Amino acid sequence: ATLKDQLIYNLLKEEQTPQNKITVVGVGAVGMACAISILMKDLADELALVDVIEDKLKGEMMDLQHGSLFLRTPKIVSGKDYNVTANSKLVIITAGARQQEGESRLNLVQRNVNIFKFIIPNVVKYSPNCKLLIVSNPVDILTYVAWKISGFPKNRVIGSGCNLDSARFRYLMGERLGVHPLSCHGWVLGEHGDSSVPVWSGMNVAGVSLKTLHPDLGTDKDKEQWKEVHKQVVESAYEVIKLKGYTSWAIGLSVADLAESIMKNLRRVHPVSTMIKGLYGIKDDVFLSVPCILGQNGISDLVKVTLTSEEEARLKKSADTLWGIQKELQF
Amino acid sequence: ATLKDQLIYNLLKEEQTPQNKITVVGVGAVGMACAISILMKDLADELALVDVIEDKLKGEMMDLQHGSLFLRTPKIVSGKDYNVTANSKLVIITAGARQQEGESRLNLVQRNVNIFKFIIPNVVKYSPNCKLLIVSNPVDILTYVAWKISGFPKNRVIGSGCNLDSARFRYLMGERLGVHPLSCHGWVLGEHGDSSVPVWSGMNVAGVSLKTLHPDLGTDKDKEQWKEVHKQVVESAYEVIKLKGYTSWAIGLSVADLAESIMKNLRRVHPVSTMIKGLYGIKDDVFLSVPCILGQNGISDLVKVTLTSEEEARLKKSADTLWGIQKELQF
Amino acid sequence: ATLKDQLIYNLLKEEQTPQNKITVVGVGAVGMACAISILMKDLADELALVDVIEDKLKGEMMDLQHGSLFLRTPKIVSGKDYNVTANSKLVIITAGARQQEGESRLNLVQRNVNIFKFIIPNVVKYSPNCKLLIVSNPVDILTYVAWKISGFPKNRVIGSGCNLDSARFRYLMGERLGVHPLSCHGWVLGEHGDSSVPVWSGMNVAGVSLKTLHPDLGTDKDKEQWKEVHKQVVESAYEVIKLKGYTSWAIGLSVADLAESIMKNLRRVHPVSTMIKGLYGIKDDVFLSVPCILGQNGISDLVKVTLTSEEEARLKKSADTLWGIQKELQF
Amino acid sequence: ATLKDQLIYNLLKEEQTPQNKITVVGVGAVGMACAISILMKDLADELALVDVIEDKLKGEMMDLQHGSLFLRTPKIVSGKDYNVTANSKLVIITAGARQQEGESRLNLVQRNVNIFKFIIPNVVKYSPNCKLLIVSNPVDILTYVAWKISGFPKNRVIGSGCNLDSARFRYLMGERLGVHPLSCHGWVLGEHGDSSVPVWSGMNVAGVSLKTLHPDLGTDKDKEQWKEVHKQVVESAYEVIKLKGYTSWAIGLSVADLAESIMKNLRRVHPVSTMIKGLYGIKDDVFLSVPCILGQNGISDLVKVTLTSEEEARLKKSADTLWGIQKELQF
Ligand SMILES: NC(=O)C1=CN([C@@H]2O[C@H](COP(=O)(O)OP(=O)(O)OC[C@H]3O[C@@H](n4cnc5c(N)ncnc54)[C@H](O)[C@@H]3O)[C@@H](O)[C@H]2O)C=CC1
Ligand SMILES: NC(=O)C1=CN([C@@H]2O[C@H](COP(=O)(O)OP(=O)(O)OC[C@H]3O[C@@H](n4cnc5c(N)ncnc54)[C@H](O)[C@@H]3O)[C@@H](O)[C@H]2O)C=CC1
Ligand SMILES: NC(=O)C1=CN([C@@H]2O[C@H](COP(=O)(O)OP(=O)(O)OC[C@H]3O[C@@H](n4cnc5c(N)ncnc54)[C@H](O)[C@@H]3O)[C@@H](O)[C@H]2O)C=CC1
Ligand SMILES: NC(=O)C1=CN([C@@H]2O[C@H](COP(=O)(O)OP(=O)(O)OC[C@H]3O[C@@H](n4cnc5c(N)ncnc54)[C@H](O)[C@@H]3O)[C@@H](O)[C@H]2O)C=CC1
Ligand SMILES: O=C1C[C@H](c2ccccc2)CC(=O)[C@@H]1Sc1ccccc1[N+](=O)[O-]
Ligand SMILES: O=C1C[C@H](c2ccccc2)CC(=O)[C@@H]1Sc1ccccc1[N+](=O)[O-]
Ligand SMILES: O=C1C[C@H](c2ccccc2)CC(=O)[C@H]1Sc1ccccc1[N+](=O)[O-]
Repeated sequence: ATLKDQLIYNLLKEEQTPQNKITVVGVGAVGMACAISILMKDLADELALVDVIEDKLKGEMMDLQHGSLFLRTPKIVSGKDYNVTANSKLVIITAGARQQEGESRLNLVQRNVNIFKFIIPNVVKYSPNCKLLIVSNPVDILTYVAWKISGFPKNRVIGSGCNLDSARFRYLMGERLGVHPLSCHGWVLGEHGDSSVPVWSGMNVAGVSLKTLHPDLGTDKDKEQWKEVHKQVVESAYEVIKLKGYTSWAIGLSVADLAESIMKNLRRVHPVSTMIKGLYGIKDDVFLSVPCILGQNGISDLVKVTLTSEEEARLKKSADTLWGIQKELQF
Repeated sequence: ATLKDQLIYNLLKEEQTPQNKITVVGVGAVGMACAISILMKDLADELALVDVIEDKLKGEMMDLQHGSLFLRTPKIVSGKDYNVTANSKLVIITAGARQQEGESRLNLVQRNVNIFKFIIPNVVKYSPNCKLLIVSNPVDILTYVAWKISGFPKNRVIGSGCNLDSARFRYLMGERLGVHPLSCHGWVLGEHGDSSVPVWSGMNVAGVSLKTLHPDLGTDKDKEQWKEVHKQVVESAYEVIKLKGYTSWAIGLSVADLAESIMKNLRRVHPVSTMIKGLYGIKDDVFLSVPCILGQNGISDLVKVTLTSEEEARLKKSADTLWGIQKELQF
Repeated sequence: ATLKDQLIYNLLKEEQTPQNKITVVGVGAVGMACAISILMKDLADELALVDVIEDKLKGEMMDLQHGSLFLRTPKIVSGKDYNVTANSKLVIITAGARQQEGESRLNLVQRNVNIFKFIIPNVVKYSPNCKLLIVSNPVDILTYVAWKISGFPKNRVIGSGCNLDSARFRYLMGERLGVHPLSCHGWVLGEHGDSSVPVWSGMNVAGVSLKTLHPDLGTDKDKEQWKEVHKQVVESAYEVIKLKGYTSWAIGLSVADLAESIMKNLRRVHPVSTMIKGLYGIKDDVFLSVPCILGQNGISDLVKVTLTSEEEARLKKSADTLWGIQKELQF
Repeated sequence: ATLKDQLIYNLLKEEQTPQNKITVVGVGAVGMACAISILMKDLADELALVDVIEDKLKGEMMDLQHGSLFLRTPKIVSGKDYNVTANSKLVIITAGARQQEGESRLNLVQRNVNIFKFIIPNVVKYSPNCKLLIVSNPVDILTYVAWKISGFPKNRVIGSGCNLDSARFRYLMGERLGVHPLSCHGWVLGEHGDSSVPVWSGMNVAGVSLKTLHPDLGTDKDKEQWKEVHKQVVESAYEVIKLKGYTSWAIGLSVADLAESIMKNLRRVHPVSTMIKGLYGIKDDVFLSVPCILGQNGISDLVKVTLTSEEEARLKKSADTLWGIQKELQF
């Protein structure tokens, strides 16, 4: 007798299990930039949002839902409880705590571990077979933490790692050459952020190695100072923090790009953080960025990049420092 | 020579104008949501941002730029100076002061009018032939204002109006019926916000009028209280503001939708605010939302919705109220 | 070591059951138009092609594969053997002969029924839980045939039906009003092709019913002869056959649109052909087009369009003719 | 007052010109593949079709028009007369004779040059400012011809060239390495034909040079015979032609990729047919493919690829062969 029943005849009310569901944990600026970019790329048939701040969480959910007319993602849900995350193919973690003035790395990392001790087991409960994509900083250590806590095989725990660093690098490279960043190739690997390593040998347009054309490239004897492109990648990040307080759009776009490869099983190669034990003479359980093949199983393969001695030593130093912190952590 | 000259043999120097340039004025949450949505829909070959807060502006510009690898908009610029906006096809105004503790509505309006007194002349100067899309509140008044100051013909001055209202209506309608909002048709017209008017006669799925099936629809005696759907539209806005402090994603997406029709000359029909003088017995210079055809020269046509007497009287009261404020405004 | 093994370290080998797979059966002009449209809308992670002409099938597969760089569908396969179709979510049948000179109605149908007796079991064997979307003509009858042979519930057997008829109608309607077809709403229902029914009561822009503004809409004495729009839909089809020999692009696009709603569980409403027994005084097992909600489980719901006496009689007359052929078929 | 006048109020008439008009000359298999690819990528606000066969032309136009509901290109036009092509930003030429099974593209010169003597002046007459994108075979030679006839500066005369050959190369390379072609980098330059040159020295994944890992790469001594990958690229057209009579989908996608860079001023790098005078000691006005930066002024820059001695010798052989043909041509 109702209006819905006058208007619509139902053939059946079966099942309803999402096929391409994504969860974002943490609805700060980063989380929401991930959400919007993922929504506008039509990657998911369901999106779930989780946070501990319940008002903010509900408000962000509602705001996205109100744009449903202009999207092709028919179900957006949110909640403090992880039942809303059930059956996710991909779970993206941006949650964590902010470092404070004077706080040690060890103490900041330990705080995030304690946070992950609540997040990860509940993610796993409701999506045992998902891929985990860790964005929270320090991303290389927290990828390790998520791997450790989740018990997932290595291929399904991915750190955003040097994906943002490389995108920034390619942007700057584009600007200098007057070429779209898509056609400017170059890889920043190792530890995300301050200690990242630009691999000068790979820097190229149309297969033409910039290093080969200009052997001083990357060295201090370069009159054109191409090393500065990498230094401006790092300066860029501090500047964006200083100017707007946080970074959101670029990270969100980059994470959506990782999600596309994973959700559509593309097997594209991205610079992301993976268990690096057994490479570059690293013998500890540490995660660092190398180019990885990303698809439906997460990281199925990785590329073995030939590094100069200086590049190797820089990754190996990063690995030593990360393990130094990691081995003092309490799970 | 330089590495660049070793790599690249140039045929042509003399650069052209961007051909599909958009400017967003005001990089608050609304402006930046508009921006990301426009970038991800590939509507512009250049995007300009303007604000008066210089640090924020630069920071937002850089953050977007850093995502360039994942976009197809080759030039993103910003500045306080409107020379960065030159030759825009479309300028979206989201700049606004927010109402302060104890401030009256009239005084709030007047402060936004003062902001437009500076913005509009600057926009006109550098893009004399653009379309103006006004989002800033109160949107119906501020669209009138923008029209009056710019001296543009009414086809090139468009207020976001009831676009968001209608999008929200259709999301709720879709949730009630279990149908994607794209296939749920309903129009909210008139004054944006609290005083907006749901046109129950046009509410339909698949051309099957809900009012024809359920004559009580939209009345107090409606046994199923479908009038609450519009109540919830208005409640939603207050709740989102209560929960997260502002709205961004939905308005950003709805503005990109308008921008698409305009930039791609689609001639789709949208509920936006336009000069209504001479319709529904309204005789004052006021802007209210009706379904308009949007394209290359802005609003080329409007659809003449058959309204009930009650419906007309509601638009007329909105018009009287808006005109009443407008004649006390200092230009 | 192979170059591959020197370049790439493998973490695990594969290989998940297909997750978002579509099959197209019949790689003639319609089949291949569907394929390219599906490929360009990023709806599948694997596309399989089947035909009985083996070289042609291989050539079409390779031509698509050669475009792989510009696509986001990582696996394209084909073969005469239906093992290439395993674990498809959606199987689109565009296989068949065409209406011959001299040959009646019942004989052409029977030649396609014979084709279907081989195709359908093979499809069902390798994708027992797929949705079937039938395009082959006469489409309403062959959808029935697919349903009977497959043994699938009715929600999982969909005929393209009046999806194309309705697109053409809205294209013509938009040409008349100077408005994009997306904003020009109108439903062509019933039997696909010559005997389809334009539902004048639903024809509207922005929920303004044209029948209400112009009560002569669709009648003989209409001074503007709007019945010609529908007559032109039918004439258009005959004209394209006369001019070009076949139709491909419009049907290709229409099908991709249906696939989009199904693959993404959108629950949009489309005019497609479904088992209509129990409606409009119809008491035989026939498929006719009504507006259906399309999603991951095919047709979950249909909209109950109010039809005038004449409209209703035209549907019943189609149903009789359709059943009169169907009772005579040999399975 | 007609129904239209009752429904729609006009603010202003006067027709505007399109902003992003594209023309396709020849509505054969290639032309129409180009069309559908361009339409589905939203590159144009007007598409114009031209051919000498008037019935096929109109039929193909109509078929495209009938899919308008599913597109975002509001106007599609066709005609024998080049007045339909006026104001084109980009004009794509796909008209003329194609290869029979086993036939060389170089056997098409007399036929297709004589066709170009009528087509090109007509195109230039109505769109004197357009970019020309030549697809008709033999493409490198006809790009030279189009340049000589048109009197355009060479930046605005672009041959589709080896974009497709490189796309096929990267697909094949992708299959061998288990990586998406987008992440497999490798260039095939020179003639779009038998004399094309694979640039082994530039092939890489994630900037890791395959030649450094595998010094015999591409040589006769190669144990994995990677030269066979190039051989397959050379033979591709013949193989597909033998199987399905012609090739269409891959070139359609290739052409749309090129059109995107041009129309959206991306400045991406693509191997396209252009004048290579001044590189590798070539003095002749020969057109063949090298990587070019493509944008709104067409080819703005050439990338100077560093070729090995053997690579460069092969490219010069290609240039000699093509120039022997080009230089005998009479205008
Ligand atoms: N990998 C990379 O390249 C980049 C990483 N980041 C990192 O991303 C993280 C997030 O960035 P922002 O959004 O700007 O910080 P934020 O502090 O604004 O957002 C964090 C959110 O996580 C939530 N949260 C905290 N504990 C939670 C819990 N136990 N369960 C669920 N949610 C919880 C907070 O309530 C908050 O909403 C930071 O760690 C940041 O450093 C940022 C940029 C780039
Ligand atoms: N039409 C609609 O449906 C909706 C309209 N709105 C309106 O959008 C406007 C903006 O929203 P928010 O981003 O949340 O406000 P906001 O206060 O966070 O941001 C406004 C920005 O405008 C800038 N601005 C102020 N004066 C300026 C000037 N003279 N030149 C350039 N920039 C200037 C501010 O500096 C600030 O960055 C408000 O008026 C709001 O009411 C919001 C939601 C929906
Ligand atoms: N529902 C609609 O609105 C429309 C339906 N159609 C129909 O689509 C069908 C096909 O159209 P065209 O591509 O133009 O026909 P076509 O004759 O060019 O191609 C048909 C293909 O089916 C193949 N085929 C035949 N037997 C087969 C089998 N046992 N297994 C697999 N494949 C087999 C043929 O080899 C051929 O490649 C026709 O029935 C046509 O009437 C066409 C336009 C619109
Ligand atoms: N550059 C590349 O990678 C590729 C180039 N091709 C070439 O594309 C060309 C066309 O191939 P198809 O479309 O398969 O051939 P098609 O035979 O299917 O169609 C060619 C069209 O050209 C038209 N035409 C002939 N003379 C004309 C004139 N004077 N003005 C306007 N139109 C005219 C014909 O009427 C016909 O419709 C051939 O030269 C072919 O070799 C084909 C594949 C790839
Ligand atoms: O932008 C960011 C904001 C924030 C930050 C931390 C430390 C210093 C500065 C900024 C968190 C991040 O990890 C990035 S990303 C980053 C951070 C430092 C250096 C380089 C990068 N990067 O991605 O290129
Ligand atoms: O959501 C909004 C945030 C903000 C607001 C103002 C007043 C009250 C509540 C909220 C500004 C706006 O104009 C909208 S949009 C809006 C606002 C009020 C009522 C209805 C709508 N709407 O679009 O449906
Ligand atoms: O375009 C078509 C080509 C072909 C055809 C059959 C019968 C007569 C004419 C043409 C097959 C089809 O099913 C249509 S679709 C069609 C066919 C006839 C009338 C109306 C339509 N239609 O979809 O609007």
